Amino acid sequence: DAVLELPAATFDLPLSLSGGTQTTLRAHAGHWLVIYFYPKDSTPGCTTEGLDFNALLPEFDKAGAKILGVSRDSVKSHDNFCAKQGFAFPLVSDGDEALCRAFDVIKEKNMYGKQVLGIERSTFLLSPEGQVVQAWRKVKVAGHADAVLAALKAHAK
Ligand code: NA
Ligand code: NA
Repeated sequence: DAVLELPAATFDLPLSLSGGTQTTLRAHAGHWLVIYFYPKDSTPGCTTEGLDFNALLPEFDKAGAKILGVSRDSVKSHDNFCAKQGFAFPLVSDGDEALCRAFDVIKEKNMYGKQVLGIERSTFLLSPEGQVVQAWRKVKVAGHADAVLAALKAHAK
């Protein structure tokens, strides 16, 4: 059922959250987890994606699922983004890109005559036993949160 195998150490990585606490993926054992990676706090597309998930939070709750957004911005940046937008789910400050590399979302592009790395907008659904059962890569924001919710409902049944 897994579409991606993560290094075992990934599940014990301490993930710094908005609000000043930490979590780990293993700490989410027992419920579904949506992990959405986005390139940058407080941009038009990334704000749209976060607000879309936030608007659907009660529907994710009805499945007992939790959501985590992830970028490499600082905790302070995440706190400001969460406060301004009213997000009711946490953002991971993956400043060292450890979680991003585990999910293989750091992608290289030949541009400006160089090799340029960056976060590719991507989302994953993690089962209550920690298996990555669905992945979306190179995500277009429009319709995405709705599609993730629909897939979660399909898997959780
Ligand atoms: Na950290
Ligand atoms: Na989980």
